[PDB]
Amino acid sequence: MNPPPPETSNPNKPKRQTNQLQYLLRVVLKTLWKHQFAWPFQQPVDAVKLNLPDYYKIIKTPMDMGTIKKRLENNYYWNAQECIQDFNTMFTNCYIYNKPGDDIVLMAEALEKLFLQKINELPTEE
Ligand SMILES: CC(=O)N1CCc2c(sc3nc(SCC(=O)Nc4cccnc4C)n(Cc4ccco4)c(=O)c23)C1
Repeated sequence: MNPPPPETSNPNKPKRQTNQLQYLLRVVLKTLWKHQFAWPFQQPVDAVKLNLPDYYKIIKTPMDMGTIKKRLENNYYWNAQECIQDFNTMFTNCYIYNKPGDDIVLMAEALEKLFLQKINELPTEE
């Protein structure tokens, strides 16, 4: 079975709108989301449909861009670092679970390179 996905809203978790979080949705997430390599990362890993019975025995902090997108759209994050951490968790999980040099890793590596380039250009808080 798959676990429940990571939450994307929480009525008790404070929220605000900041220009850095606006940038993470409009520039960073959008650039990665539309990239030709985005698709394996656009939703939680479906260990059932993908026949990966050991995925959630190895990965206990799953994360994916579908979750990140919803968190941004739902004002789930208070700050940019929370979102950056989620992207990093996504990439790290990929590099832990998959064999080095596999295509999925090369795909993540290409997305991470773009990610780091866009994060280097994070605007200062207004
Ligand atoms: C984010 C992330 O880490 N994941 C989500 C996406 C993903 C995996 S693992 C995986 N395998 C395939 S291939 C079928 C397979 O080999 N399953 C399998 C069975 C028994 C043992 N190990 C394996 C791998 N495909 C389809 C595909 C896309 C390009 C190449 O292949 C995938 O999208 C994924 C994990």
